[PDB]
This record gives sequence, C-alpha cells and structure tokens, in this order.
Amino acid sequence: SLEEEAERVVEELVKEFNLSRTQEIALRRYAEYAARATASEEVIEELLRDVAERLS
Amino acid sequence: KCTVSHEVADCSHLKLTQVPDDLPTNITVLNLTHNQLRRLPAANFTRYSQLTSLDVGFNTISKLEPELCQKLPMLKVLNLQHNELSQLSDKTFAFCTNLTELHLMSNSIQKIKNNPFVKQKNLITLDLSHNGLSSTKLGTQVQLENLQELLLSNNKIQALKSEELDIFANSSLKKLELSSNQIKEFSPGCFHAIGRLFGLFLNNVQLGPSLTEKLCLELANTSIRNLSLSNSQLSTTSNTTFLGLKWTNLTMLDLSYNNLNVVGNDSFAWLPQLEYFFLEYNNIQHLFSHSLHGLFNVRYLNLKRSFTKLPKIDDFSFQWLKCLEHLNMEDNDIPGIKSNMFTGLINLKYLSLSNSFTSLRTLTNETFVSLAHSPLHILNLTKNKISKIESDAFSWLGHLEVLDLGLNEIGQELTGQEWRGLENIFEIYLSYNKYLQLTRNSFALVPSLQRLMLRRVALKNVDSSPSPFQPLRNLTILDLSNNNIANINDDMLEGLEKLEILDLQHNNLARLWKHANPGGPIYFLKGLSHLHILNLESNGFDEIPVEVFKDLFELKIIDLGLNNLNTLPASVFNNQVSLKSLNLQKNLITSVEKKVFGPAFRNLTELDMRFNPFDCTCESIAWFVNWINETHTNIPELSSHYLCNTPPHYHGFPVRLFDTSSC
Ligand SMILES: *[C@@H]1O[C@H](CO)[C@@H](O[C@@H]2O[C@H](CO)[C@@H](O)[C@H](O)[C@H]2NC(C)=O)[C@H](O)[C@H]1NC(C)=O
Ligand SMILES: *[C@@H]1O[C@H](CO)[C@@H](O[C@@H]2O[C@H](CO)[C@@H](O)[C@H](O)[C@H]2NC(C)=O)[C@H](O)[C@H]1NC(C)=O
Ligand SMILES: *[C@@H]1O[C@H](CO)[C@@H](O[C@@H]2O[C@H](CO)[C@@H](O)[C@H](O)[C@H]2NC(C)=O)[C@H](O)[C@H]1NC(C)=O
Ligand SMILES: *[C@@H]1O[C@H](CO)[C@@H](O[C@@H]2O[C@H](CO)[C@@H](O)[C@H](O)[C@H]2NC(C)=O)[C@H](O)[C@H]1NC(C)=O
Ligand SMILES: *[C@@H]1O[C@H](CO)[C@@H](O[C@@H]2O[C@H](CO)[C@@H](O)[C@H](O)[C@H]2NC(C)=O)[C@H](O)[C@H]1NC(C)=O
Ligand SMILES: *[C@@H]1O[C@H](CO)[C@@H](O)[C@H](O)[C@H]1NC(C)=O
Ligand SMILES: *[C@@H]1O[C@H](CO)[C@@H](O)[C@H](O)[C@H]1NC(C)=O
Ligand SMILES: *[C@@H]1O[C@H](CO)[C@@H](O)[C@H](O)[C@H]1NC(C)=O
Ligand SMILES: *[C@@H]1O[C@H](CO)[C@@H](O)[C@H](O)[C@H]1NC(C)=O
Ligand SMILES: *[C@@H]1O[C@H](CO)[C@@H](O)[C@H](O)[C@H]1NC(C)=O
Repeated sequence: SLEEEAERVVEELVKEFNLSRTQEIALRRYAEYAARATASEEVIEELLRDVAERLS
Repeated sequence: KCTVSHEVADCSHLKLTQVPDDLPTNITVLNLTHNQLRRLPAANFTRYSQLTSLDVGFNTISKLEPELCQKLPMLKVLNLQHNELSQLSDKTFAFCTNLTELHLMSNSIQKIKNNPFVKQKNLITLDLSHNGLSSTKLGTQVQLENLQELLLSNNKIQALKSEELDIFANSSLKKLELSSNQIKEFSPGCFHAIGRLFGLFLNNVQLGPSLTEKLCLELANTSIRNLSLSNSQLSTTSNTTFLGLKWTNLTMLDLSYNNLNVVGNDSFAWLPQLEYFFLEYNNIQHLFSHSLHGLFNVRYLNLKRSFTKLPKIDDFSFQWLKCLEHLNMEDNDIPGIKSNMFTGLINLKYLSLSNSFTSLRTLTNETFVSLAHSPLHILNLTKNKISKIESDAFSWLGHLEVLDLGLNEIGQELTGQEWRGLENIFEIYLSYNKYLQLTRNSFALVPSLQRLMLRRVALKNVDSSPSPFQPLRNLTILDLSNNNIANINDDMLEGLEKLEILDLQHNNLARLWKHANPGGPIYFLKGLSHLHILNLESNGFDEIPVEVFKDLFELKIIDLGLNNLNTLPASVFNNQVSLKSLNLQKNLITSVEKKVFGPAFRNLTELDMRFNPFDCTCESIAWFVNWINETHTNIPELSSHYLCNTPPHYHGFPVRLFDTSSC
C-alpha cells in the first residue's frame, strides 16, 4: 500500500526528465518488476535513477 | 501543545476553547482546522502580530468584530469555512484589505446587504460556494479590480442580468463558476457587460433545448474561451444549437455525462476553433459521416464509453478529424473494424482499443487496413478476446511502438509469419495467454524487440529447438513466470547480453539443480553480464551449483525464497560485488557463517533471512550475531522474525538475545 507512493518518485522523474510518453511506459515496467523483486526501498530509488540516466 | 515544524502551528485536531496563547510569537499558519472555537477578539491576537495564513476552517465562529483585523495587518489568506458568519454587516471588515485569497463556504448568507466590501485591491480569488446566495450583486461601483477567479459554486441563482453584473465593468475574470444552480432564464445581455469574462462553468444544470439556443446567442460577442456543459442535459443536437458560438471564439468544450443519443448532420460545424472535445460517458448509438462536420481543429477526443452496448460507425465518418491526435475508444461494443473506418486520421498518435471490440476473434491481413496512412505509436489491444493472429495482420502498422496484446485468449503455435513488418516494435505484452508453442524461427522477423513479457503463458519448445530467443539481441526484459517450465537447455539464454531482468517464479526447475541428474546440474544462467535482477523463487532448489553464479557481476537483487533450499555450499556468493539485496525468505538454512553468507554482507542494504530455522548453537550463529551488532545494513525488524527452533537445549530464542559471551 505504502509502496504505491513510489509512483510519485517516477512522477518526479517525469517532471525532472521531460521525456516521451513511450519512455514513461518503460520506466513504469522497470519500476514494477524491481518493486515486485526488491524487498523495501533505497534500491528502487537508485535503480530508477540509474534507469532514467540511461534512458535519456 | 501543537506540532510545530518550521513556523506552522498545526493544531489540527486538539480540541480547544481558547487560542493557543503559548506558541512562539512568530508563527505563520495557525491551522486551527477543527478546534471548536467561538470568538476571535482583539485581545488574545495581539500576541500574533505576524500571522499570515490563518485557517479556522470547520469551526463555529458566529461573530467577527472589525477590531480583529486591526491587530492583523499582515494576513494574506483566510479560510472561514463551515463557520456561522450568518448576520453580516457593512463594517464586518472595512479596513481589512491586505488579503490575497478568501473563502466563505458553508456560511449561509441569504443577503449581501448593501456593500460588504469595496476596496479589495489585492483580492485575486474569492469563493462563496454553499451559502444560499440568490443573486450576484456584490457591490455598487467599479470594484474587484484584481479578482481573477470567482467561485459561485453551489447557489440558488435563477437568472442573470446585466445590471446585477455592472460591478464587473473592468474586472478581469479567468474562470467563473456557476455550477449546481438551477437557472431557467438568461436576460438579454449578461457577459459583454463583464469586461473580460474568459472562462465559464455551467456544469450539472439542465439547460437543454430552448435554453442553450439562446445561451449561444448571449455568449456571442463575448470573450469566452473555455466552456463546460458536463451533465447539462443535451439529448440531441442540430445545426441551430451553438450557432451563436461562431462569432465568440471558443477553444475547449465538454459534453460529457449528458446522455447524448444522436448527433445531427451539421452540428458542431459552427466551431472552427474547438481544440479539446469531451464526449465521454454518453449513450451514442449511431455516428453518421457528416456528424463531426467542421471539427477540423479538434486535437484531443474522448470516446471512452460513449458507444453504448450494435453501434455502426459509418464509412469515412472520421475523414474530417484531420487534426485529431489522441483517440480514446475504450469501453464500447464496437462490432469489428470495417475497411474504411479510420480513413482520414493522418494525425493520430494513440489509439487505445481495449475492451472496445466484441468480434475481433481473429486478426486477418484485411483487418487493420484503414490505418494504412495513419501514424500510430501506441496500439493497446487488451481484453479483445483475440483467438489467433493470422498471417500479416500487422503489415499496415509500420510506426507502431507498443503492441500490448495481453489479457487475451491467444492460443496458437507461433511460426514467425504474424510479425511480418513491425520494423519499429519496442514492446510485445503477451502476458495472460492460453498456450503459445514456439519454433526456432518464431521471432526472426522482430530483431528490434525490447520487452518480451511472457507471464502466464504455457511456453513449449524451450529446449528441443536450439533457442527460440536466439534472434532477439536487444532484449532488456525477459519475463517468464507462471509457466511451469520444467526443462531448460544450456543455450536457452544465450547471446542475450543486455538482458536486465530474468523473472522466474512459478517454475518447476527443482529437478534440474540436483546432483544426480544425468550430465550434471544445468548451467543456464551463463554468460549474462547486465542481469540486474534475477528473481529465482518459488521453485524448490534444495541445492546450488558451486560456480553457477560466475558470470553475474553487476547483480543487485538475487531474491530467492519459497525454496526448500538448505546448507549452502562455499564461495556461492564469492564474486558478486554490488549485492544490494539478498532475500532468502522461507528456506531450510540451518547454518550461517563467513563462507556461506559472508562476502554477501559487505555493502548490503536489505536482508531477508527471515523464516529459516537455524540450529540454535553458539557455533551455528556466532558471526551472524556479531554481525547484527553493528548494522549499517537497513535490516528489517529483528523482532519476531529470527527464532531458535532446532535444538531443545536452547530452542525458542531471537538471535539478538542470544548470549554471545558464553561461547
Ligand atoms: C521562529 O520561531 C522559532 C521558535 O523559536 C525559531 O526556531 C528556532 O530558531 C533558533 C534560531 O533561529 C534555533 O536555534 C532553534 O533551533 C529553532 N528551533 C526551536 C527553538 O525549536 C525560528 O528561528 C523563528 N524564525 C524567525 C524567522 O524568527
Ligand atoms: C455579434 O456581433 C455581430 C457583429 O460582428 C452581429 O452580426 C450582425 O448581426 C445583425 C443582425 O443580427 C446584422 O444586421 C449585422 O449586419 C451583423 N453584422 C455583421 C454581419 O458584420 C451578431 O448578430 C452578434 N450576435 C448576436 C447579436 O447574437
Ligand atoms: C439545418 O438543417 C435543416 C434541416 O433540418 C435545414 O433545413 C432545410 O433547409 C433547406 C435549404 O434552405 C430547405 O430545403 C428547407 O428549409 C429544409 N429542408 C429540410 C428537408 O428540412 C437548414 O437549412 C439547415 N441550416 C440552418 C441554418 O438551419
Ligand atoms: C489478404 O489475404 C487473403 C487470403 O490469402 C488474400 O486473398 C488471396 O489473394 C490472392 C492474390 O490476389 C488470390 O490469388 C487468392 O485467390 C486470394 N484468396 C485466397 C483464399 O488466397 C488477399 O489478397 C490478401 N490481401 C492483401 C492486400 O494482400
Ligand atoms: C492498455 O489499456 C489497459 C486498460 O486500461 C491498461 O491497463 C491498466 O493499467 C493501469 C496501470 O496502472 C492500471 O491501473 C489499470 O487498472 C489497468 N486497467 C485495467 C482494466 O485493469 C494498460 O496499461 C494499457 N497499456 C499500456 C501500455 O499502457
Ligand atoms: C491546514 O489544515 C488543513 C486541514 O487538513 C490541511 O488540508 C492543510 O493542508 C493545512 N495547511 C498547511 C499544513 O499549510
Ligand atoms: C500587506 O501584506 C504584505 C504581506 O502580508 C506586506 O508585505 C505589506 O507590507 C502589507 N501592507 C500593509 C499596508 O499592511
Ligand atoms: C481551459 O481549461 C484547461 C483545463 O483546466 C486549462 O488548461 C486552460 O488554461 C483553460 N483555458 C484558459 C483560456 O484558461
Ligand atoms: C476571436 O479569437 C481571438 C483569439 O484570441 C480573440 O482574441 C477574439 O476576441 C475572438 N473574437 C471574439 C471573441 O469576438
Ligand atoms: C445528414 O445527417 C442525417 C442524420 O439523421 C442523416 O440521416 C443523413 O443521411 C445525412 N446526410 C447525408 C449523409 O448526406
């Protein structure tokens, strides 16, 4: 339930990296798989930051 | 008293009868949002001579003396919501003009009396939502010189007159709201009296025929740009309705939720400048070719569930939507695609056809024909009950980037002829399918793929062929779960180097990581370098090969739980370095030490060694309990998770409470 708040994270990225709508789908899929794999936190932020850096 | 973060006295729910009177003298947001006050005199407030944002919402103030504003010249925004400001006076706030926003909602002010406010030199926005007001006479002379966005949200207004708005002679309005009030008259001349009436909301009022016909006349020669008639009953439309809106240059409209049954021939032809267009949630039953005449400037279209459950989109019924960019045909019973449905849509970029069709059981070559000349970047296509994709069903789609074919009933033996074309495919969402048997050439026509989702798809021919996944070379995600794959060859995952996710969850590979299998344990996680996540869980590997994990160097998640796994070998995590997670929930591990789990616990940030019952001996958990001493690793809570279970001598003890000094 609380992990859903992490969407705002990528939403910040959506504002931080003004990229295409198609790349938003890629970011969402990567985040969903990581969250279903990772335990709690502090790796989602790092992994999603690295993905956003390697997507633009 | 109250929580104070920086300068806000967030006395949100702290039932009070008096003012705080003991908080720092430099607070800004005295957020008394429920604290049951009754009086705000000019004695206790002299302590707060610096208050700016006073919110006293949801409280019973029945009187406002003018002197209160005398001691508060620094106030900017005040929210007198759900108070009892019933009896108003001329000088209830006379020299109280340094505001920037004001609210008087749920105050029940039947009459505005003569002139409560005349100066308001900086009143940008004002609200009077649920009072009971039955007019719009707020003042007498030129006034509201800076009121940008008025809000008469829910009143009992029954008409509009020019003289009632003469006080708006030179008032610049951005968005004016008069929703949720039953009006059955618009006296001649209402909105060209207002200097710059720009926006206008008439949501949820029954205008309909014989009223909108004169409303479009009245708004003529008025500088209105936006308009919203959502839930305003519009059963039909003709070429006379919205005639007068041709001179006044509108830009956005809203006809949602008004049960629009049939569209007349030349309706909406008097709207050359309509950019957005909202017809969602309607009961539309027929769409003639001429119905959308004149809509050459509509960019965004919304038809989510307008086509109620059969509709017949006529031939060339979209040829005039030249400037359309985003179509939203989502919840409809559209009966198939004819050869000339989406003809003329040379500016489309997003289709979103999911839950739209009820007859797309098969996709033949002459099924997507109408989109030959249309750009199309997204093609949703979920929950369309597709039974089988025939040959060359996507030959007409060359700009397509997402093929989200999930939630379907695709049962077929793939061969490779269904992907002919598709030179720009970036995603093939094939999750939740019946059965998809493969061949060695099942993906040779799509070497541009990037995300092959194959969850809940019984996937045969994974071992007999050389590799179904050999042609794919730019694959980032290979999701394989809920498939019960029980056999893998040493070249299943070969040549795939920039693969980053290898989800494998509901898979019965437990047999092929044994030691007695013919030929030795299967070394299939071989060669990969950028495998960031390897979610091998819920399989049953009660063994791990000595050097199976050699290639995985940039691995960060090795989630491995729900596995009868026990007694790890040595040097299993010898070479993994950036291991920022290591999950072993529900295993059979009884011993942990420097070779079993040592090199993993160096830069770790999450550990899930939760439910495995280690033997409770001073040698079984010694380095473990001297490692949980200092934990820069953000370990989950250590209470009621780690328990002694095996030896009756010291059974039933958390690891942190084990007396280490004894050993
Ligand atoms: C508003 O008042 C608060 C309450 O004292 C001030 O917060 C303190 O400020 C001092 C010095 O500025 C710090 O040393 C304290 O750590 C702060 N917190 C306390 C005392 O809890 C705040 O600085 C004041 N702000 C202004 C603009 O006067
Ligand atoms: C809005 O203003 C236009 C003027 O630009 C009005 O058009 C005039 O209409 C009258 C009769 O209604 C004609 O006699 C004039 O010749 C028109 N002016 C022209 C063509 O320049 C229009 O009627 C106004 N809308 C109203 C009153 O609803
Ligand atoms: C709007 O549509 C109506 C049809 O309901 C049109 O009325 C027709 O106009 C033509 C041309 O003047 C004439 O044959 C008759 O007056 C009508 N014919 C029929 C069969 O109804 C009307 O012209 C259209 N335009 C306007 C501005 O009302
Ligand atoms: C779509 O597929 C059908 C089915 O193969 C094609 O119809 C055949 O077309 C060829 C070439 O004109 C004829 O020789 C056959 O007799 C047709 N029928 C069958 C059953 O094969 C159709 O031509 C295809 N459309 C396009 C545009 O290629
Ligand atoms: C294609 O359309 C479907 C249906 O709207 C999308 O599935 C939705 O995905 C969002 C993602 O947060 C969920 O919240 C919704 O619940 C899903 N819909 C349903 C009915 O469950 C799907 O995401 C779309 N495809 C793409 C690529 O965006
Ligand atoms: C004041 O309290 C209300 C009540 O919930 C809240 O909505 C608002 O955000 C608060 N203002 C602040 C914290 O500045
Ligand atoms: C009005 O309020 C603003 C900010 O609250 C302040 O800067 C200004 O000096 C005030 N002016 C008067 C006349 O009170
Ligand atoms: C019309 O409404 C939209 C949606 O809120 C808004 O973005 C736009 O600015 C409005 N038009 C004007 C002229 O303000
Ligand atoms: C026509 O549209 C332009 C576009 O800004 C606007 O300035 C003008 O006022 C409109 N004409 C009217 C409302 O009569
Ligand atoms: C005009 O629209 C009406 C809508 O009822 C339709 O019956 C008629 O055929 C249309 N005229 C055409 C298509 O020429």
